[PDB]
Amino acid sequence: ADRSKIYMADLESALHYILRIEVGRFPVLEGQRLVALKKFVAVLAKYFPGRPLVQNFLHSVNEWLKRQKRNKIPYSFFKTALDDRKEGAVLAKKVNWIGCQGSEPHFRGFPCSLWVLFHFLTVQAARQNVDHSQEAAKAKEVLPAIRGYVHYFFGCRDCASHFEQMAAASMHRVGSPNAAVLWLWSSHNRVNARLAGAPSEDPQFPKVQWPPRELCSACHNERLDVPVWDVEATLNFLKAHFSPSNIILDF
Ligand SMILES: Cc1cc2nc3c(=O)[nH]c(=O)nc-3n(C[C@H](O)[C@H](O)[C@H](O)COP(=O)(O)OP(=O)(O)OC[C@H]3O[C@@H](n4cnc5c(N)ncnc54)[C@H](O)[C@@H]3O)c2cc1C
Repeated sequence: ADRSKIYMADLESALHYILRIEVGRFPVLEGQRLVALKKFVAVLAKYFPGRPLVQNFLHSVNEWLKRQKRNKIPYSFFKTALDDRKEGAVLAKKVNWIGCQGSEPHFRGFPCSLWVLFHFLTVQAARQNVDHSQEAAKAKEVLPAIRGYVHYFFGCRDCASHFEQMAAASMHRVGSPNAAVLWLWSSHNRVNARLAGAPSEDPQFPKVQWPPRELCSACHNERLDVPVWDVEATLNFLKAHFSPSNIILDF
């Protein structure tokens, strides 16, 4: 795969994995886990960079949730809605990792696709006009939606505990779409720092403070008495990297 390229197969297997495996770990979707589910889905429908069918599917599922008056939705009930709207023909029946494929089955995979997805949502919401309060409010729900999803659905708790630590510590300081793009970007790099050279690291895919120079030379400053990262150059790299034009459609 290409490190500068994003594969639609990764983003789609992410949606398929989230809907079938992650939400399905809970027999009854209720309370706050349900609220977070609804918020995240609404974010997907609006910002996921999906093709025609995908976006139609997301909107339909999103409309189904909104209509559910029950304050408790058994997964059984939710599974039907996915089936009725045929998430199968829309996404796929099996996960398909490309840029997120690990040197071994237990490496990378979903977690990798979920970060990519989270970053894309942030960028998408920062690459859409938000000068209108109505949508400037929808853009504001991205990071919290992402926080809610991680807490209530993300598989490895080991993983959710470390994100939430960063979240509680400084997410309350993000005051704009680009600010959110950067927060998620640097929070992921903090995680990269913690996991670097760890025994669980994918040998073939060592952690680095991303993006590396080989990927974006203009992103790093040169002087040592100034920030390590040229935030402006980096932000521009992000919007370009996490954009529809950089997505390699799975034809
Ligand atoms: C919220 C969350 C918390 C996690 N916490 C832990 C944990 O505590 N312990 C543990 O073992 N695992 C944790 N994981 C898993 C871990 O972060 C990796 O996903 C995994 O180890 C696979 O790493 P990877 O090298 O394939 O790339 P990943 O880190 O999964 O990166 C996906 C890809 O996104 C890009 N990328 C890299 N850094 C950035 C960045 N800063 N900003 C934007 N894009 C970037 C690259 O193109 C890269 O190939 C967590 C995942 C999430 C989503």
